[PDB]
Amino acid sequence: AQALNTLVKQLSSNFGAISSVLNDIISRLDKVEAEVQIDRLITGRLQS
Amino acid sequence: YSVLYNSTSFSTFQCYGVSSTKLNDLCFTNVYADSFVVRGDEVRQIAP
Amino acid sequence: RPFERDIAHYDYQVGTQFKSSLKNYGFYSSAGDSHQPYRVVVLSFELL
Amino acid sequence: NITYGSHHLYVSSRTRGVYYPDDAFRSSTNVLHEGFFLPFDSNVTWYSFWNQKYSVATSPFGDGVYFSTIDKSNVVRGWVFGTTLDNDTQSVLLYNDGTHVRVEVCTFHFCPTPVFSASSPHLYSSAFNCTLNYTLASVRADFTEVDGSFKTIREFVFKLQDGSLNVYYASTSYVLAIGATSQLPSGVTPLVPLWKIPIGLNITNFKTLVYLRSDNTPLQAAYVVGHLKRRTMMFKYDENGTIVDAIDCALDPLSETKCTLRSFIVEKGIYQTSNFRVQPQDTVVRFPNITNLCPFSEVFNATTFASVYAWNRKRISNCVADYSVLYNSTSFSTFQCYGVSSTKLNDLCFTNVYADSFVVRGDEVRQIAPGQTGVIADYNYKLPDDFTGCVLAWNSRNQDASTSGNFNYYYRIWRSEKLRPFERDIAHYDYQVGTQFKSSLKNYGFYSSAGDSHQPYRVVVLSFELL
Amino acid sequence: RPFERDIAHYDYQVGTQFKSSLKNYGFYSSAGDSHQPYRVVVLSFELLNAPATVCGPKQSTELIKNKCVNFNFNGLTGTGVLTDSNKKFQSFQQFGRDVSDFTDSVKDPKTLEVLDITPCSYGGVSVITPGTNASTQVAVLYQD
Ligand SMILES: *[C@@H]1O[C@H](CO)[C@@H](O[C@@H]2O[C@H](CO)[C@@H](O[C@@H]3O[C@H](CO)[C@@H](O)[C@H](O[C@H]4O[C@H](CO)[C@@H](O)[C@H](O)[C@@H]4O)[C@@H]3O)[C@H](O)[C@H]2NC(C)=O)[C@H](O)[C@H]1NC(C)=O
Ligand SMILES: C=CC1=C(C)/C(=C/c2[nH]c(/C=C3N=C(/C=C4\NC(=O)C(C)=C4C=C)C(C)=C\3CCC(=O)O)c(CCC(=O)O)c2C)NC1=O
Ligand SMILES: *[C@@H]1O[C@H](CO)[C@@H](O[C@@H]2O[C@H](CO)[C@@H](O)[C@H](O)[C@H]2NC(C)=O)[C@H](O)[C@H]1NC(C)=O
Ligand SMILES: *[C@@H]1O[C@H](CO)[C@@H](O[C@@H]2O[C@H](CO)[C@@H](O)[C@H](O)[C@H]2NC(C)=O)[C@H](O)[C@H]1NC(C)=O
Ligand SMILES: *[C@@H]1O[C@H](CO)[C@@H](O[C@@H]2O[C@H](CO)[C@@H](O)[C@H](O)[C@H]2NC(C)=O)[C@H](O)[C@H]1NC(C)=O
Ligand SMILES: *[C@@H]1O[C@H](CO)[C@@H](O)[C@H](O)[C@H]1NC(C)=O
Ligand SMILES: *[C@@H]1O[C@H](CO)[C@@H](O)[C@H](O)[C@H]1NC(C)=O
Ligand SMILES: *[C@@H]1O[C@H](CO)[C@@H](O)[C@H](O)[C@H]1NC(C)=O
Ligand SMILES: *[C@@H]1O[C@H](CO)[C@@H](O)[C@H](O)[C@H]1NC(C)=O
Ligand SMILES: *[C@@H]1O[C@H](CO)[C@@H](O)[C@H](O)[C@H]1NC(C)=O
Ligand SMILES: *[C@@H]1O[C@H](CO)[C@@H](O)[C@H](O)[C@H]1NC(C)=O
Ligand SMILES: *[C@@H]1O[C@H](CO)[C@@H](O)[C@H](O)[C@H]1NC(C)=O
Ligand SMILES: *[C@@H]1O[C@H](CO)[C@@H](O)[C@H](O)[C@H]1NC(C)=O
Repeated sequence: AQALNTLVKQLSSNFGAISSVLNDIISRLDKVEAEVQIDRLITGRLQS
Repeated sequence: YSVLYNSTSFSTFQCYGVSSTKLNDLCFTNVYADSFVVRGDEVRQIAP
Repeated sequence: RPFERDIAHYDYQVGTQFKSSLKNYGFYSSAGDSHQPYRVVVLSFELL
Repeated sequence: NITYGSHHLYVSSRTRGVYYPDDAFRSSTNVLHEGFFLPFDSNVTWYSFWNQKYSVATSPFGDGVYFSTIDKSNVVRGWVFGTTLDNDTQSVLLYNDGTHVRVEVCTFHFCPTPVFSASSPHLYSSAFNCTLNYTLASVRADFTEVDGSFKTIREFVFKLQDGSLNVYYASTSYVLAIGATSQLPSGVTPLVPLWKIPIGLNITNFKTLVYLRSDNTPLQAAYVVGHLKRRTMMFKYDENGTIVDAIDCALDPLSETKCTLRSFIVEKGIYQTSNFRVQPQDTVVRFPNITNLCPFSEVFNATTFASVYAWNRKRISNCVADYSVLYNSTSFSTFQCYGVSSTKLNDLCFTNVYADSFVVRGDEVRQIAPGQTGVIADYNYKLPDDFTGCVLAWNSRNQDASTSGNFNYYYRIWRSEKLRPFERDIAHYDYQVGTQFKSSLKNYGFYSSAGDSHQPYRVVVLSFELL
Repeated sequence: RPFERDIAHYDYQVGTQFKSSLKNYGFYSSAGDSHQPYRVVVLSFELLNAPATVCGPKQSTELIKNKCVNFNFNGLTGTGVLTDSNKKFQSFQQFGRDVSDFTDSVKDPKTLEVLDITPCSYGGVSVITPGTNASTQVAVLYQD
């Protein structure tokens, strides 16, 4: 249960991006600028 | 900002934290406007 | 500091003389674009 | 001048030419270093000056040289670096005058076989346009002849990086007889960084300067010249910070085993080794044999350009793209490339090339970029976000501007929707401004007496494909 | 090549004619800013373990030792505890490093003495608790 709860709670980490929310990154930036932040979030969540 | 196209010709339109192409789909909770006059070569200094 | 404004009038020491810390812009209509006056509008956004 | 013959040998470099690759004070560590080093047990040429034999020749510089002299009476005075060592090019003159070490980047008319006659220098007849003249160190070195055997070895490594000549130095006591076998000393003697001389020159050849007696006879000395190659080395750092041992990882399988690990001591066993033995030495360039140059004069020097709302697209094919041709005629105020680097354009071949040409205002050139907002980007010409190509612009007031004013260029001020990338709208229609109807196309007024933000600019956008 | 200078005078072939490789700037006072002359000064910096030659206009402060403080020695910032050092260190070099690239020693620019840099609270500290809903007292173990 603790491992599952930790995996859920790690979704609120920025991992060096401007936000932990994907929708904010998509809606605030164009494709080229948002690709970097989405790649950072993807790398962090894949590591988790 | 498309209203200003027929009157004002912007020599500098640089946005930080948001994309300028995404400005027509965003709603802001607070907006401030700072106005001044500098020299032509000092416009580059208005940046982080 | 960022977004700090200082409008106080005071003088400062240049060697042994005291000169005003405010200098004047000379905006002649027949000049280069680096000396032409530019009107700068800075917008600040919040997305809370 | 000096009619005496020469005498060159061919000895092994052994374990010489080790220098400090950086400036950090490290301690008790085995560090792998990659770069240009003298390989272990390589060919090195030995030039001898005893038995009255003058052995000075213009050795190539390559990617750096290793210089080591073995003498007793300070015979080797300095060096001359350059390309042709003539007066048509600039050369470096680094030497000792007996009281200082002087470097003179300078344009020399060198004497044939430049040499010192005792303390009197007889290097150059004249010098001019001479961009460097200062002294690096104040050391004393007389021209008196010392009898006996060879006493010390002075080793040098000359490298070029960022237009600067880096000199590494180490002096070791080494007793060698006059008639003994010519061989280098054993062990590791690290060369400390001495000087960084900002010569700002291209060096391909170098020549050694010695000094003769008053009767112009050579003294007893010897110098060795080796060439640095691209190698990987591991250095052992002492607890005091000095370098005490070295391994050339491309020498033998044992050195490769030591370099695969990070230790100078290997235990008994079988070890899988990474590849250090073989490196590429030649480059095989193979381009298609097309010889035509691309019609840059047809597009860049056209009498009239298209308007930005009706921009013209042209296909470029079966030609060589040489942008250096345009340097003498067109001065580009904007050369920005996306997806590729502009310095790499001369080494690339493109499967498809398009050219989009139009005229905008001076302050609207910034809108010709991916992710831009403005009248031109929204309604006239939009680039894709994943744009691969280069944007070329230059000020054109001698062609598209006049004293009375040029009014043949148009731009679209309004559309019902923003343009998609590489979409063109040339339809004529009006739009409602309040209650009146006005044309959606506005006219450019290009007067010859105006600022550069209102001067007409010709923009050429190139699109590339790499398939 | 980078930082390379070529001042030699020579001609090159343009078709069949030979023209000089040096072209002349025409700097008229009545011209646009794209043709106006511009003076360019390029500064090149180096940040090594060497004595400082050129530095900024920042005022110094008196030394504070045996305390956890922020420090700034020759532009090398950090945070730690400063103590007097018996380390003997090679001349024309400033700071001492570690195998983990941790700055443990630094030469003072004014007093010309080496000082240790010890990280603040480098020892292990363990807290023994009977537990919340049992007590609020704790016991602290300062390891080694
Ligand atoms: C590619 O071509 C298609 C087909 O021509 C084109 O679609 C058209 O798009 C426009 C712009 O979005 C549409 O017009 C809008 O339609 C509705 C009602 O008709 C409203 O949203 C809009 O009215 C507002 O704006 C008017 C001014 O533009 C104001 O006068 C009015 O008061 C409102 O504020 C607007 O009229 C149009 O209906 C379609 N047409 C069709 C046939 O679908 C599309 O835009 C083109 N795509 C490009 C160029 O990328
Ligand atoms: C021309 C290059 C040249 C270099 C790179 C050079 C470097 C150099 N020479 C030194 C000393 C010395 N080295 C030499 C002589 C030489 N050293 C040489 O590498 C050569 C080629 C000569 C002879 C021309 C002598 C005699 C001294 C002692 C000088 C003194 O008392 O300061 C020292 C040690 C200084 C010290 O211990 O205080 C250095 C760093 N000197 C030079 O003359
Ligand atoms: C611009 O500022 C500089 C730096 O303060 C001034 O140069 C000083 O001038 C005074 C006399 O006014 C001299 O005593 C100082 O030695 C100068 N200092 C330096 C560092 O040059 C300069 O005069 C100012 N120029 C003006 C006000 O026109
Ligand atoms: C530039 O465009 C703006 C925005 O459409 C025009 O401003 C409108 O002008 C009409 C006609 O006078 C008025 O009824 C509207 O109230 C105006 N709207 C706003 C938001 O100001 C403006 O007139 C245009 N300028 C020109 C064509 O020179
Ligand atoms: C600028 O350089 C180009 C390219 O070298 C020159 O164009 C050549 O001109 C010569 C005659 O001067 C012709 O024989 C060649 O065929 C041209 N070559 C190409 C590739 O166009 C051009 O003349 C130069 N312009 C000058 C010096 O004003
Ligand atoms: C370099 O020295 C080696 C030593 O064995 C010799 O065989 C080889 O021929 C030499 N190379 C040249 C170019 O003299
Ligand atoms: C340059 O060298 C040439 C020989 O290459 C010689 O004839 C000429 O006089 C020299 N010019 C000088 C020193 O100005
Ligand atoms: C010959 O050498 C002497 C001294 O060694 C020097 O002064 C002279 O210039 C040289 N000759 C020529 C023609 O350069
Ligand atoms: C080089 O020397 C020649 C002849 O003295 C002179 O005309 C020219 O201006 C010089 N060039 C430089 C860059 O000093
Ligand atoms: C370099 O400077 C020295 C000392 O001023 C001078 O004697 C010498 O002629 C100069 N060398 C040149 C200009 O080649
Ligand atoms: C390090 O330097 C000290 C001081 O000169 C010397 O006593 C010691 O022997 C040196 N250590 C080694 C391993 O060379
Ligand atoms: C531009 O190139 C054309 C090519 O036909 C040529 O006729 C013309 O002289 C060039 N220069 C100008 C200033 O138009
Ligand atoms: C200034 O620096 C010197 C060394 O250059 C040093 O001896 C001295 O203590 C420093 N401070 C003062 C106040 O003179």
